[PDB]
Amino acid sequence: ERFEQSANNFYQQQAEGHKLYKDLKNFLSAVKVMHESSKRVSETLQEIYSSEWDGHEELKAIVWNNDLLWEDYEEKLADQAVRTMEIYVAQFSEIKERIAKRGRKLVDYDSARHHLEAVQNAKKKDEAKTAKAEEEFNKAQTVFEDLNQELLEELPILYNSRIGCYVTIFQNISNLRDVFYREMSKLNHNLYEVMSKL
Amino acid sequence: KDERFEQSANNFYQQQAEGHKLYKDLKNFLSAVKVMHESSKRVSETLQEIYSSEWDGHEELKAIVWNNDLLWEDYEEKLADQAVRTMEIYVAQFSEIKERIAKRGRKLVDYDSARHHLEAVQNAKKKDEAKTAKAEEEFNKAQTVFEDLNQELLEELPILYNSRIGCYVTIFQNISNLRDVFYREMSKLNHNLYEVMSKL
Repeated sequence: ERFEQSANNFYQQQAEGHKLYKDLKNFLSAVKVMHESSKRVSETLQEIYSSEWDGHEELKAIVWNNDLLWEDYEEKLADQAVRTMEIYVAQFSEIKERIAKRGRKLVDYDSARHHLEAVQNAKKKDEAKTAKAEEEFNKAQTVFEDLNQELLEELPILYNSRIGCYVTIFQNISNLRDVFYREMSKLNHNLYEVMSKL
Repeated sequence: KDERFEQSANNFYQQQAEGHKLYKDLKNFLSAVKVMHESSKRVSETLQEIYSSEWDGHEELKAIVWNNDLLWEDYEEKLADQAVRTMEIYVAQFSEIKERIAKRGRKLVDYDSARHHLEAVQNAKKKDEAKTAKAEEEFNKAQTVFEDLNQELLEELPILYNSRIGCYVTIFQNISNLRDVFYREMSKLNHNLYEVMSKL
């Protein structure tokens, strides 16, 4: 009951992180498509503009700086948004497995329970294998107490981390975009001036 | 003669291939804007879903996402009219031109055959005919028909060739002007977003 709804918490958390991660991944790669299409255009432009015409050199530098700006914007997005999501969502495969192993080690603890009520149900009916049962149950309890006690504190910590990570991620994007726009703005002006000189 | 023509025809073929290509990269560019638009919309919808109406900034976020969407849209409509359809009006002039040049090639074939079939008829091999004013009337007509047309094009092609410069200026100044507002509006929204997320 307490778990099943907490695990329930963790799954909605997983599905949500996974939808976000996917959306970010799509965005990155729309940035690459936007980059690509801008590179093609400035090359056609670089071609249709004669090397004799004034500003042909400044045109060369715009095409170049356009590119270094897309590349840099793309790279930083990949680190600061996509990779950060990947670090974040990796936590979910580890936990899915930790919950798989907690489902087992409690089946063991319960059978080493089942087995020690039927080795000790024997006052003088028991032989040698009596402390071997008590040692077993104790190893099955310590195994499950660690995994469950450590799992019981870890899930909610992880659930509560979700907002901080979304916040870090979206400020990182805004910072990158802020700079990218400002820089692109300068080049946009330079582009107009070069053209105005034909 | 058909050699100022050749250079003018060269020039035109460069211009036409240029316009076709720029036209394509401009259309492609607009696709990619739409792809960005889309991808951003999908990002902001997941963010809206995550963002609780029980939270401060929720309404402002609903406006960011909203205006964000009107910007992309406006920008797309305007790139369409000012860059893509501006090129469409421009490259479209190339149909008439290409059909007039293909037509001027036929008429120079009308010329070249006339020159041949006048020269057999006429040439002192003792079978002259009192009335081949008829090979004269035709092959007079062939040359005046081809020379006029050849002439027309020698006037049109440079006028049109040279106009490529204004088109390119126009189109890139349009885009540049458009980008200027778009970056500035996008910046504001990008800040609001930064602020709206830093309250969480």
